[PDB]
Amino acid sequence: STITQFPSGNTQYRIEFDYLARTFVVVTLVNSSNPTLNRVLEVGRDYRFLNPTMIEMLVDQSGFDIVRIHRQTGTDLVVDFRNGSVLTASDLTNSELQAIHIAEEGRDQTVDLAKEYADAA
Amino acid sequence: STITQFPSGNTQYRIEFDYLARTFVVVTLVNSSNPTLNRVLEVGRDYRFLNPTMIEMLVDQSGFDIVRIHRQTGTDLVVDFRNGSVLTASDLTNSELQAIHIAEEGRDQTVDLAKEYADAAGSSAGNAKDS
Amino acid sequence: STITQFPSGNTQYRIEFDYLARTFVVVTLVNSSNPTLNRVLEVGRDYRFLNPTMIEMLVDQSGFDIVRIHRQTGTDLVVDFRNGSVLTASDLTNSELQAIHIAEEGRDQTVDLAKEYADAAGSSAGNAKDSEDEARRIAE
Amino acid sequence: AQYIPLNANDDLDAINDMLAAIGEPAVLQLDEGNADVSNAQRILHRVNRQVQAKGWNFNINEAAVLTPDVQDNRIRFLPSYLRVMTAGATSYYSNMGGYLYDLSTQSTTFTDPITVELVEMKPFSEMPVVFRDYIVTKASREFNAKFFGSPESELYLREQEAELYQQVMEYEMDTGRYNMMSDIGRD
Amino acid sequence: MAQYIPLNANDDLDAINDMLAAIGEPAVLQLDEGNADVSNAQRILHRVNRQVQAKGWNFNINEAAVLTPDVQDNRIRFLPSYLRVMTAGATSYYSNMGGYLYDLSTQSTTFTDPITVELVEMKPFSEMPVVFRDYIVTKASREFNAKFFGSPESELYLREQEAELYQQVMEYEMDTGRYNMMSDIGRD
Repeated sequence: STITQFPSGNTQYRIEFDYLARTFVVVTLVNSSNPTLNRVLEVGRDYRFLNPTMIEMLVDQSGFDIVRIHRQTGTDLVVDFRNGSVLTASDLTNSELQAIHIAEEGRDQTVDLAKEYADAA
Repeated sequence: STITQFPSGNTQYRIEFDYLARTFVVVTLVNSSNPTLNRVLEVGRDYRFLNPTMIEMLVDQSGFDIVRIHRQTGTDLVVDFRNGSVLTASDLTNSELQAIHIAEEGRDQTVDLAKEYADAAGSSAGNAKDS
Repeated sequence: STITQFPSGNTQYRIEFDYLARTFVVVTLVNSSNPTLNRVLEVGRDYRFLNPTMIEMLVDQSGFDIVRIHRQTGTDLVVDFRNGSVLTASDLTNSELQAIHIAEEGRDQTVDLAKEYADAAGSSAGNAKDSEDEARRIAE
Repeated sequence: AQYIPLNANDDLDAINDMLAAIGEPAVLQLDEGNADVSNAQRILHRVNRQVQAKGWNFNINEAAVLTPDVQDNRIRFLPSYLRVMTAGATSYYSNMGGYLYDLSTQSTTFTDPITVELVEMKPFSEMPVVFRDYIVTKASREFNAKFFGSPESELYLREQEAELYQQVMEYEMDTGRYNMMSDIGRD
Repeated sequence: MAQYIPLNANDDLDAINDMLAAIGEPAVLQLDEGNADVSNAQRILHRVNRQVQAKGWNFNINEAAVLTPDVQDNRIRFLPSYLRVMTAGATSYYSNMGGYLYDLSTQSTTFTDPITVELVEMKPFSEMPVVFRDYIVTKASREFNAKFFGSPESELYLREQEAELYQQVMEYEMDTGRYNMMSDIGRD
């Protein structure tokens, strides 16, 4: 889907969903006991990209147990059309995928999180 | 709209919204008194399509009173683009209409689903607490 | 980001989002105490444009506290493709922009109502879970 | 006689003037065209934006009120802003994640409206004539230089540009008076 | 809109397409990774941005900043987003040794209390002021033309462009700070 949870105490993690740009991935540490203890990491200082599918942590995990990764699609254009250039299929594919992703996330994400909390309770 | 309610005990019903494929439409019957059962029908064995705007039942029971029909659009590219082919207006139209339909779908069902999920979690916490 | 509110009692206001046409902008007066007396303003007789990003008011703002501006894109298509014509960039651009905009306000609307139920359900579940589990397990 | 024109626009004529540098004829509309029509517009827009952001007597607005939001107290950073400063003191303002940042207090939480001086942007077709001619010549020089190197089309545009620059100067100097003897009086 | 500003623009794509303009070729329309030109251009642009941004200006120098050590041991990390570390009004001896803060005066890497220094950090390319963006783009175009495709007439113009932009950056800098010299003076 567009949200995943993993146990803490590891060095590497996996990205399974699909994305269009590398700035659309968000990582967050989860404290089960108190939601207010949640903190959001930031790229370069806490993690780095080894390959298009795998990251590695660089900070310690002491008072946390769950790692959460979701997706946040941007708003600016990815494909721009101009007269006199070469047009292929991938352009038309991405132009529609960008529009689809936003609606999909906006419909699914919160309901999925509610599912997770409900069956965890 | 995108959600419809109909009283049980009728032979024919009609749909009020457009769609891109017959698989998208979903039909189920609901018990108001007992929310548990609320089972879903199945194509072919239980219902069929004579007219694209008409739905006709095959099997029916008497323990249920209301029937619900709502739209559910998929999240896959209906149209496929390949090199060395032709471009048609219908493809360009449908590619745009897909996300548009998804929008007012989510706009409707999200807030309703949140309700039962939230109070189900709350009730779970409550019965766990008292016992 | 498509919904904004400002304090009442001024004459000039700013627009801070993109739009495809001048009929997609809505201005209304808001009363916080009693949300049953709200009124909707119309162009020409209540307000006038000055430049593409700023407007002017012309009525008396008495009895109101907040002025709200939001975007509402239509659903009818803009460009009609036909067999035999010539492909141009502007048609593709407009067709893409319309869908992107619509998805934007859809998400912005839905998240607002979703969040308050989501976080409350989660917090209650977690609190009850940990309290009961640790307490009863230590007791036994 | 005269030259009463047909269907005159202030953008198509500029594009045609830019095209005339190479020596090609004029087009009738911008909806369809080859790469050149789609190559000139980028340069024209960039030059317009660059020139407009230098500060002139009809641009700088000393008094202007910015109002914070009501739900979450912050101020947005629209893409039409060009310069943010203060009238008679030092200022520390910058953009951080599409919001207004004050380096002095290291925060992004304003509470009351602020007054600053800023410069906004205008469409091409409402600037004074001399500025439009100067911008067109400046764009034409680059367009000739980057795509088609001719030694005769050059060596003239520079001479014209110097005169246009001068003319812009004396036009600017006449809007204001700037008398130094003011604010002095005593027996 | 074609008149005022195009809607929902992408700055990095525009910068790349402008850089390929100096060669004499049309746009790319995607900013993909398979193409050869994009990979070469991006590294040069990033390097030029890092070099230019690290010269010190009035909107980068944060005079008052607080750093704190961790708990287990007594050390302070040296993040890769730091560009300059100095003390406000005195001499300083700070450097990096094994990803930690080193003080040459005391010859140790063991701080016990939070300290205050000034430093300059990095910012994304898209949030700099306009004149800086134009200056950076012109500079980067110069290397890209010089190293991969030698053209004799695209040059000899970027030099004048660079000088004209540098001047404008200078008087932009001189306006943010008034810099009065007759302050702190007064008596009968």
